[PDB]
This record gives sequence, C-alpha cells and structure tokens, in this order.
Amino acid sequence: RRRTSLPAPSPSSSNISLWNILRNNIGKDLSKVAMPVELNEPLNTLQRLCEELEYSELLDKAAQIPSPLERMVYVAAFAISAYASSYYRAGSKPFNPVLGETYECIREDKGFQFFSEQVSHHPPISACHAESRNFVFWQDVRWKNKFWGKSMEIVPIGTTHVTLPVFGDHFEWNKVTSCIHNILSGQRWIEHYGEIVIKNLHDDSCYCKVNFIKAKYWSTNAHEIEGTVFDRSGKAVHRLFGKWHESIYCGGGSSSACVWRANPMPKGYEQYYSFTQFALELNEMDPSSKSLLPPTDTRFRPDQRFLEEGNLEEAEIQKQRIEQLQRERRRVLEENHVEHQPRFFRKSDGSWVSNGTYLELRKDLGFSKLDHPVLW
Ligand SMILES: CCCCCCCC(=O)OC[C@H](COP(=O)(O)O[C@H]1[C@H](O)[C@@H](O)[C@H](OP(=O)(O)O)[C@@H](O)[C@H]1O)OC(=O)CCCCCCC
Repeated sequence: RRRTSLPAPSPSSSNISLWNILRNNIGKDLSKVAMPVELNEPLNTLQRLCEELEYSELLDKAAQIPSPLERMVYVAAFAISAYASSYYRAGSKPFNPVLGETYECIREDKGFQFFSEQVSHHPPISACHAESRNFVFWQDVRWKNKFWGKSMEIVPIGTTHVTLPVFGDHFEWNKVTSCIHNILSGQRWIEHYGEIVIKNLHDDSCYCKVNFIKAKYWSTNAHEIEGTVFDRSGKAVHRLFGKWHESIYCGGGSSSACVWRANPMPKGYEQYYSFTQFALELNEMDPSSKSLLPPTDTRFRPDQRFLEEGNLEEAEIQKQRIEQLQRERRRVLEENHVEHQPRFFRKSDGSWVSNGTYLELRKDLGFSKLDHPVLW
C-alpha cells in the first residue's frame, strides 16, 4: 500500500563540508549557519514532529485504562518512544522548514489526523497538532543547538502535551538534552541525557520522572533509562527500566513486564537514510490526496523532493532559490512594519496552539477556494 522504498538511494556520505562549517562556528548559533543540501535527509522538522507518533498505539491503549497510574506508565513509554527512531539516524540533519510551510499526515491507519506549520524562521520554530478519537497530541518546539570542538549539542525547548478522550487527562512533559558524538568523526552516535518530568495537570494522583543516563559508548549503561511513577505522597509505585532504543519494561521488583519495543527496521534500511518504515511514508504523495493538500505542504517543496530523487544539483538550486524568496518576502513584510501571522496556529501564552481551522477548511476540497503564500 504505502511505499517501502525511495526512487534513489542515499549517498555514501557527503559530510566533507561539515568539517569546516562546524570548526568555524564553535559556540555559534547553528540555525544561522547555512549548510549544503547534501547534508539533509528527505524529512524536515515538521515531519520529524510527526514521527513522534510512530508508537501512537500506546496512547490508544491508555485511552481505555481506568487506573491513572497505568495510564501514566503507558504515556511515559510513549514519551520515551519518541527517541527510538533517532538511534539509527545517529547524526542526521532535517530540512529547515520555510516560514509558513505546512505539513500534514492523514493516517486512517492509526486513526489520527496530524498537521503542522513552521510558525517562525528567525528563530526557527515548528508547531504541530494531531487529533484522534483516542487522544489529542500537540506541541511547540524550538532549538538552541551548538557545536563545541568535537561534539554537537541539541537543546530542545517547548513542552509536549497529550489529552485522552474519556478520562479528562492532560499530560505535559519536557524535552531532554541530546548530544551527537564524533560528528566530524569516529563512530558517530547520538546520546540522550537528562530528566523528563511528566505531570497530569488534571489528575493529582501521580507524577512520573524518567532519567536518561549518560555514559561511555562501550558501557552496559549506555541508552539506559531509570524512571519512577510516584503517588502524591512522593513514594515510588512502579519502576521503569530498559534502553530507549530497544525495549522498555515496567515493574522492577516482585514482577516485570515489557511495555514497549522498537519496531524492526526495514531490511536494508541503511541504503535509505536509515529511515524507519514510518519515516519512509511521511514524504510520499498519493494521487487522490494530492488534490486535498494545500500548496504550502512539504510534499510539494521542490528541493526536498529532488533530494529524495537523488538529484543533488537541482536540489541545491531549488534550495538557494527558496532562501532568496523567503528573504525577499520577510523583506516586504517588514518594510510595512507588519509582524507575520501564521495561518493555523495562534499564540497562546508563549506556545503556538491550533486555532481550529486546518481540518475544518480541508473539508470537501475547501483549500481550493482560498489561496496561500507561495513559498516556491
Ligand atoms: C539536528 C536537530 C534538528 C535541529 C535543526 C532545526 C533548526 C535548523 O534547521 O537550523 C538549520 C541549520 C543549518 O541551516 P539550513 O538547513 O542550511 O537552513 C538555512 C539556514 O537557516 C539559513 O540561515 C537561512 O537563511 P536566512 O536566515 O537568511 O533566512 C535559510 O532560510 C535556511 O534554508 O542546521 C543545524 O541546526 C545543524 C544540525 C546538524 C545536524 C547533525 C549533522 C550530522
């Protein structure tokens, strides 16, 4: 049904430019350092946000569990699951979405409706919302990435929210710190360290803490997680252990059970940017839905598509042209002293949340009646 391959394979490696680019900007803000298209992968930060739903069935399961603590356990696993994918794409760069660029994924498969918009470019900020009968997932993310002499630090900012449709739950949790070791080189690998605190704003009963342990590459502790579900009193009720890229278990003492396991990677995934089966389907465009998409949707972005098709020269041409276009548009917008307003997200306190207009206007080819910004 869905594609399980790409028109052209990913290149051996073309990270020669990365050496000088990163050594010349130690300590500087990388979102301001333009980089060749050859370093990118066919997905952008909006689609990367969509991948956090690969294991969305965890929420489907928590949607019918009446105990709040078990619901907490499964949602914690879901929060950790958002990291599995990064293990194989150890060092990989997503496309930087254009201001106003949008991305959608209608999956009748997992019963969810996902959409997102790049609400800001200076600094880059991605916002997303996914709706389902069994949950509502939404978040706002921005970065503070920097390259120090031999390693890259990815610092995400913005919390993630999930709501369940029959219990009234509102889960809110923070992103953790990531490090890419040996980017310039050796064995390039990604590490995730820090503490995730998951709170249920609606249910006082419990809270959860998941620690992502940092260690030496060859250690039996690398990729480990130590989590606990605490009652209001502050007493440990359920332990969580395992490795964020293989399996997650609950229990710890008397008993134990595996609550989550990474999906097997496609046979020969190494030849396709080490994408997961899920990631392979995000940029595919299906003849019927093409008419329902808005022209700002990423599958339309020409440089990214040429990249999938293995056309490096024409991909680079399109990228620089899109950059010049974006600059001239922010130019015209600021010569009139008018701030930019995104189309599907309004700014509540500091976050970017859905303004309830995407799906509604998508109804019955409704996008065809209006007209959108031309980003390419
Ligand atoms: C990895 C986690 C994802 C975090 C990334 C999220 C933020 C992000 O896309 O910033 C991009 C940087 C490199 O910009 P790049 O792709 O050339 O995007 C261009 C630049 O932002 C450029 O300054 C801008 O010009 P303008 O300002 O004139 O408008 C253009 O509009 C953009 O096209 O890349 C990086 O952040 C470096 C990450 C390298 C990944 C690891 C490699 C192995």
